[PDB]
Amino acid sequence: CGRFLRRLLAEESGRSTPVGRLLLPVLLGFRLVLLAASGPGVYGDEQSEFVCHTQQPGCKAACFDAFHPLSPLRFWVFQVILVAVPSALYMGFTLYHVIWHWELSGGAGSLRLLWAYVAQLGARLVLEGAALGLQYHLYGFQMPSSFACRREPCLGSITCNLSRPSEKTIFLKTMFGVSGFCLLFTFLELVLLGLGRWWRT
Amino acid sequence: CGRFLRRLLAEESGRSTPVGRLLLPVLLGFRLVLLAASGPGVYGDEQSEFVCHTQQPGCKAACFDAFHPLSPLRFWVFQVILVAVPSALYMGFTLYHVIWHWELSGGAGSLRLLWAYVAQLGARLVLEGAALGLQYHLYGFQMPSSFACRREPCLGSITCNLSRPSEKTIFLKTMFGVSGFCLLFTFLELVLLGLGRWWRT
Amino acid sequence: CGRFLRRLLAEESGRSTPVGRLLLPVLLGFRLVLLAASGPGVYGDEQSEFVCHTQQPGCKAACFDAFHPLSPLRFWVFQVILVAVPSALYMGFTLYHVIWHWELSGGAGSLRLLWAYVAQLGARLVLEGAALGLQYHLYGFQMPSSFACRREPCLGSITCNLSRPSEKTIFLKTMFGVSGFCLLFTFLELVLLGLGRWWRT
Amino acid sequence: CGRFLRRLLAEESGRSTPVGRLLLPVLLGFRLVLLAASGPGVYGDEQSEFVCHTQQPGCKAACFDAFHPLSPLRFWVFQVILVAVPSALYMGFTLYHVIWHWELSGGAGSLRLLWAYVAQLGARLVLEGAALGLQYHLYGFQMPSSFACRREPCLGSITCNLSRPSEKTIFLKTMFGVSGFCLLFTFLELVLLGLGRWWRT
Amino acid sequence: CGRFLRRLLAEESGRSTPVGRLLLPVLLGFRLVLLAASGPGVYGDEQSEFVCHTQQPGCKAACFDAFHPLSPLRFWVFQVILVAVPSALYMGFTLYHVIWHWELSGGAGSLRLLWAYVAQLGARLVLEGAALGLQYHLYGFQMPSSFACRREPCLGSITCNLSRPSEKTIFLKTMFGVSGFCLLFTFLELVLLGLGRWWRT
Amino acid sequence: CGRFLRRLLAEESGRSTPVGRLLLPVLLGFRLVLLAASGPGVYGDEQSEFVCHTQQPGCKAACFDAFHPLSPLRFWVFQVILVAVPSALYMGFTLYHVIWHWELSGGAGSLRLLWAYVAQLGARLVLEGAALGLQYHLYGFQMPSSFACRREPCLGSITCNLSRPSEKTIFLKTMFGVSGFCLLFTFLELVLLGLGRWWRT
Ligand SMILES: CCCCCCCCCCC(CCCCCCCCCC)(CO[C@H]1O[C@@H](CO)[C@H](O[C@@H]2O[C@@H](CO)[C@H](O)[C@@H](O)[C@@H]2O)[C@@H](O)[C@@H]1O)CO[C@H]1O[C@@H](CO)[C@H](O[C@@H]2O[C@@H](CO)[C@H](O)[C@@H](O)[C@@H]2O)[C@@H](O)[C@H]1O
Ligand SMILES: CCCCCCCCCCC(CCCCCCCCCC)(CO[C@H]1O[C@@H](CO)[C@H](O[C@@H]2O[C@@H](CO)[C@H](O)[C@@H](O)[C@@H]2O)[C@@H](O)[C@@H]1O)CO[C@H]1O[C@@H](CO)[C@H](O[C@@H]2O[C@@H](CO)[C@H](O)[C@@H](O)[C@@H]2O)[C@@H](O)[C@H]1O
Ligand SMILES: CCCCCCCCCCC(CCCCCCCCCC)(CO[C@H]1O[C@@H](CO)[C@H](O[C@@H]2O[C@@H](CO)[C@H](O)[C@@H](O)[C@@H]2O)[C@@H](O)[C@@H]1O)CO[C@H]1O[C@@H](CO)[C@H](O[C@@H]2O[C@@H](CO)[C@H](O)[C@@H](O)[C@@H]2O)[C@@H](O)[C@H]1O
Ligand SMILES: CCCCCCCCCCC(CCCCCCCCCC)(CO[C@H]1O[C@@H](CO)[C@H](O[C@@H]2O[C@@H](CO)[C@H](O)[C@@H](O)[C@@H]2O)[C@@H](O)[C@@H]1O)CO[C@H]1O[C@@H](CO)[C@H](O[C@@H]2O[C@@H](CO)[C@H](O)[C@@H](O)[C@@H]2O)[C@@H](O)[C@H]1O
Ligand SMILES: CCCCCCCCCCC(CCCCCCCCCC)(CO[C@H]1O[C@@H](CO)[C@H](O[C@@H]2O[C@@H](CO)[C@H](O)[C@@H](O)[C@@H]2O)[C@@H](O)[C@@H]1O)CO[C@H]1O[C@@H](CO)[C@H](O[C@@H]2O[C@@H](CO)[C@H](O)[C@@H](O)[C@@H]2O)[C@@H](O)[C@H]1O
Ligand SMILES: CCCCCCCCCCC(CCCCCCCCCC)(CO[C@H]1O[C@@H](CO)[C@H](O[C@@H]2O[C@@H](CO)[C@H](O)[C@@H](O)[C@@H]2O)[C@@H](O)[C@@H]1O)CO[C@H]1O[C@@H](CO)[C@H](O[C@@H]2O[C@@H](CO)[C@H](O)[C@@H](O)[C@@H]2O)[C@@H](O)[C@H]1O
Repeated sequence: CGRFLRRLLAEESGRSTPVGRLLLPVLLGFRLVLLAASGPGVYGDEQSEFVCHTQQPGCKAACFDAFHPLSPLRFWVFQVILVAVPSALYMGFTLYHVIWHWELSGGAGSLRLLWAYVAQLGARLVLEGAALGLQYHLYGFQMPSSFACRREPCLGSITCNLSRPSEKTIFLKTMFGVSGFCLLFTFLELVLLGLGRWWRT
Repeated sequence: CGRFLRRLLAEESGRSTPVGRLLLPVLLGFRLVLLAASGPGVYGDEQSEFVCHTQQPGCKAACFDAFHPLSPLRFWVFQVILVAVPSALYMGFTLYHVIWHWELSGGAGSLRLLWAYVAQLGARLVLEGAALGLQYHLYGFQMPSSFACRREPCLGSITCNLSRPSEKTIFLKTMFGVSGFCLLFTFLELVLLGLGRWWRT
Repeated sequence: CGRFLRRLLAEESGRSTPVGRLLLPVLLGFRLVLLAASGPGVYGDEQSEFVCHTQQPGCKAACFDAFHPLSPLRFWVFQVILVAVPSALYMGFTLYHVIWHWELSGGAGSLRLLWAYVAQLGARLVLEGAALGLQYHLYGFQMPSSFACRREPCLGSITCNLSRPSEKTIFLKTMFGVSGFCLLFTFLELVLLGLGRWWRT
Repeated sequence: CGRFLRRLLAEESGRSTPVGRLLLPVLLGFRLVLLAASGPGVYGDEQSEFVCHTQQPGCKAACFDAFHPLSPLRFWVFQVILVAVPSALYMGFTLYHVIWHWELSGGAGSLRLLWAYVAQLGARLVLEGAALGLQYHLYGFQMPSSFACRREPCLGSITCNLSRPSEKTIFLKTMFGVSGFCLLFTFLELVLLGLGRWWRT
Repeated sequence: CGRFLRRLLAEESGRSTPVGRLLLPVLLGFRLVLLAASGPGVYGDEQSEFVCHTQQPGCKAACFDAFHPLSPLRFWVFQVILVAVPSALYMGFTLYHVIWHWELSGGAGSLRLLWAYVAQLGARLVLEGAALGLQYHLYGFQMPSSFACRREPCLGSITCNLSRPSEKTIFLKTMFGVSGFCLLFTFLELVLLGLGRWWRT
Repeated sequence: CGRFLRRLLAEESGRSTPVGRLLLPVLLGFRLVLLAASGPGVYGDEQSEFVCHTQQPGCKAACFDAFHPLSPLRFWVFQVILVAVPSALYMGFTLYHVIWHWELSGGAGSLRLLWAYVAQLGARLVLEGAALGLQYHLYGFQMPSSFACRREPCLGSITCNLSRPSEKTIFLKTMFGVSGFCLLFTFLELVLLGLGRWWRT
């Protein structure tokens, strides 16, 4: 499997720039290691870190579900696997293309791989942009220290306190930045292919 | 093992379309990673998240068993391994077929693999459809916030409250959708082989 | 290791039918994945799910040991490793047979492997049948919701309640069925070899 | 690494019988899988399963240390790694012997490996026999349900109760039996080499 | 993949000294194993090891967030992955360079790899120096045993006590030293390449 | 990678005796497996196994930090990775030496590897001896059952009790012995190379 892999890497990346050949794979692996290693330590115990000052039955569960209908740990897991779906389809389409041309040749084919590369960058551009909008819409840029809750079966208005709001705010902003750079260099690799000339006409 | 694997991939998928060659393997791996990474965080602590307002001995255990006789985590594990049984039989039948034709040839054989491919898609079509029916029948499309229980040895009617009903509802619908697309593209790969012509006559 | 493995697979299974070549390995792997993935979630916390209504010292430990002298998780682990012992001896006997005939040949030998295949199916037939009898004898087909205990140092008769009896009953029956099919297809692979002709005379 | 491994297996086991070539490696792997999979579930929580009926400070810790100065989980881990030390020295001595005879030959050497095989079986025979004696001496064949303790700083004599004495007794006897068969087949493989003729004269 | 890897190692390190070829990879792996094996045992339970003498609601969470807005475990994880980003870009740039010169040759190229090696050492020099400054700025060289907190909603001034301040002080200084040696030998490998001659003119 | 590894093993160990070729690698792996498998079970819960008879705030944390400023689990992890640093530098220096002599030769070089082997044994001799001195200095040969503590903010003198002092004493002595044999056979492998002749003159 020495000559095989030396012919797949030169075919999968014979029409890309260094931005899409080196810098994007390293940026996407950075986001994956950071989430797996450090994520559960910050956001793993949100439920026990949510203290409400009351004794009615069912008032804490009603207020925590209004504050966080979805945890950030679940959102970020769905984001990394969605963005990997276009990349996995292009790697498989390239694998089977190399096999059906070793037998005979151990134009119409070389132009077939270029249209597939432009298609997965356009999809990743749409999925990354939509994820950032939901992230700002659901959570924002800061996690508060208190929360007021007027919800049934709570009688009146109660006060609820959170733990570690400074460490959660720092991890939230760090993710927004890594995803922003992934979006920027994906849009840049299209321009260098000639999106500008296609844009005008 | 370079020339061997280059002859098994071209034989196992020399009579399939891109729907069954690229899109289905990526859809089935998506469902497996999502379950392993995110599943236990949502549904792992159902039993401690089920609070009933009483003190009789044995009334909580009676009401939780009426509400959830089977957890969704157990249902989804059985679903992914069943659907993988037809795929594992077809990969082994193809392996031994390549070995018994290398010795001599390093019709009746090529037509033997086509009838085996149609057979595992028909089985997966029946198993996916039956699983969705049980899923809607057992759980539905929403997890409630309260539950009324009139069961022995509880005296009267008691009220029991749940935690995180919004995050559980979102994960339930997300699975129903991924399985629906797996069912759709399995039915589609039969049509493109000629199920329509076989259907009429 | 390409030509080597292509000569071991054709020798280990040159005298077996598809029942013993494809269907049995897939059935035994199914039982192993199901136990590892789902087993601990059902039967992992039996001891804390066993509530007795008393305060004497040592009455709970006396009644739980009378009810479950052995957990199902321990029984099923011993069952899968025992059944794998005859399979591991036959794979090693075949490995060393291929090596001592590559040097010279790169009758008395081909007939040596056939008597070893019949011997491990007979052993697995005896071990699977004995395990099912103990399983029905120890546990049965249903896990109850209550249990009466008259044992020292308990004064009188006490009542003890269990949790999740419906999910434990479903997992118990599912295992009995998978093992039953493993027993059936092991007995069937002997008939197709000629057990009937050997039986009569 | 195809021809290399086909020459090491034929050299490491060209002067052994099937008892030492197939049956002993399978017996030693059986004991290792059983310990790792099932061991912690039985003996992992001994300390919390040891209830003494008192309130003095330090009386429970004094009585548990008199009852179990060493857990069975620690004893069995030391036993499996000690017995593996002679096996690892013989595999390395054989590896370097094959390399220093490929260059030239790609009597005094063949007789060098026979004296090393007899030496590791004699060591394993002494280590297995000593371990069984300590096992019977420390623990016995049964784990009791009660324990009387007259030790300082306990005032008088107190009673302490154990949990799950029936499951611990079954696992203890199962290990004694597997180790007994390992001892038997190690002594048998020496006889078949000619220990009887060496014994007399 | 024998001749391939024998040509990549000689190309990636044909213009480096033993300081950058042996000593730096071993120093960076030392810091990674130490963090993974020993880190969580020291700093994993800071929150439960922070006891404040009060009963007001929300005073403990306010004082722990002022004392530790970021844990050392999170800081050190970000430090090791950042420093690995320049190393991963240089390994990929070297891989694709070897492939595009095997076809033709199975000056302008040899000089292309030298400017890339100087660039990743300069980046690692800036990232290591900035991390040490933040480490001294956030934590210092010692973890105290007490902490005074005048913060809302605490009434007055309260006293809070810490656990294991001696083991945390020892692990903190040990990390500062390993990172200091990584900084020293990175600056030294530039001098031996000729930074002094470039510095003056 | 068959001929490559057959030339590295014969070069890395063409000037060593069986003591440094077989017996030392097996002794160092023994110490690593024993620590990983059995270590956390003995010394993992020291903090909860340290009971002091008082109610003042902060007196338990002050006395446990005086008794154990560093756990044995942390000491032994640092000891095994330090001793592995000289071994990792010598394996890398040998790898690059084999590559720069395959091209030409597929005296000054053979004598270069001998001075590197003597250098890593001298370093390991100094690191093993210093570790044993700290081990006896910090912990000793026995773990007590009680401990008297006169430290602020404790009023007077209090008594604190430990759990499992017999199992901790046995594991401590077992490690001291394995490290002693590693020190002995490292000093012995220098003598057999000719340290005696170098010592006198
Ligand atoms: C590109 C631009 C985007 C444009 C907007 C797009 C809008 C998208 C909708 C956003 C969405 C999450 C869904 C997306 C997650 C997908 C991720 C999938 C990953 C899976 C791996 C968040 O909910 C919205 O609702 C707002 C409140 O109304 C929230 O505002 C905050 O509110 C303040 C409270 O005071 C806060 O104090 C403040 O912080 C904000 O003001 C926001 O979170 C958001 O706007 C919708 O959630 C909805 O889900 C359902 C259950 O499915 C919820 O439960 C249902 O109703 C419950 C009774 O209510 C029952 O109990 C439950 O039984 C029932 O089921 C709903 O209730 C609702 O929550
Ligand atoms: C190369 C030379 C460096 C030159 C200096 C550079 C300055 C860098 C800033 C350092 C920085 C950490 C950020 C860096 C971490 C990046 C790592 C990323 C890794 C991610 C994987 C530490 O905070 C600074 O602030 C000082 C206090 O003011 C602290 O001093 C100590 O204080 C004494 C208390 O009495 C101690 O007793 C004593 O020990 C020290 O005196 C120091 O920690 C430091 O100086 C800034 O933190 C800031 O973050 C934000 C939330 O983002 C915090 O929360 C916000 O405000 C809260 C109300 O306040 C709200 O509640 C919260 O809702 C809101 O959000 C802020 O509050 C603030 O903390
Ligand atoms: C393709 C179309 C499908 C067509 C329908 C097919 C029908 C399939 C039957 C569905 C099935 C699960 C079995 C399938 C799981 C297989 C998965 C295997 C994976 C393994 C890896 C769910 O049970 C049915 O029963 C209904 C209630 O009667 C439930 O309705 C809900 O009820 C409302 C309550 O008020 C809820 O409020 C509301 O939410 C619903 O109204 C539904 O869950 C369902 O209809 C049958 O369960 C049965 O199992 C047995 C124990 O085996 C149970 O325990 C036995 O009886 C106990 C005393 O009772 C004893 O204590 C126990 O000792 C004894 O043993 C039974 O009791 C029964 O539960
Ligand atoms: C092919 C056809 C099979 C033909 C039958 C073959 C008979 C096989 C014997 C079955 C066997 C398990 C052993 C097999 C497990 C091997 C698996 C190895 C895997 C290891 C990886 C189950 O015990 C039998 O005994 C019966 C009770 O007498 C049980 O009936 C139930 O009882 C009702 C109670 O009221 C239930 O309510 C109801 O549910 C049933 O009526 C059944 O479980 C069974 O019949 C024997 O167990 C025995 O083990 C010993 C300790 O070794 C036990 O402890 C000893 O005595 C204690 C004082 O007693 C002391 O405290 C203890 O200190 C001492 O040591 C014994 O006590 C005894 O239990
Ligand atoms: C080759 C021959 C060796 C020759 C001797 C060499 C001497 C080496 C010094 C040994 C050393 C460990 C350091 C080595 C570990 C490196 C391992 C690195 C691995 C990392 C992966 C043990 O401390 C010494 O001190 C003695 C006490 O003074 C101890 O004796 C025992 O005491 C009896 C009590 O009554 C016992 O009852 C009895 O059992 C013994 O009598 C012994 O442990 C030892 O002698 C020094 O520890 C020092 O560390 C610092 C924090 O860094 C400690 O904290 C500082 O002060 C605190 C207020 O005090 C503050 O609270 C804290 O905030 C502050 O920071 C110090 O306090 C001090 O402890
Ligand atoms: C081939 C034939 C064998 C021939 C016999 C050879 C004899 C071998 C000695 C056996 C040995 C274990 C050591 C072997 C483990 C090596 C495994 C290594 C694996 C490591 C990976 C078990 O101890 C012996 O002592 C007996 C009691 O005296 C025990 O009997 C039982 O007692 C009844 C009580 O009433 C029971 O009710 C009943 O069940 C039995 O009657 C038996 O366990 C045994 O005979 C010796 O243990 C000794 O260790 C030391 C600490 O090192 C212990 O602690 C020391 O003293 C404490 C004050 O005492 C202090 O508190 C402590 O601070 C101090 O340190 C000692 O106390 C002592 O225990």
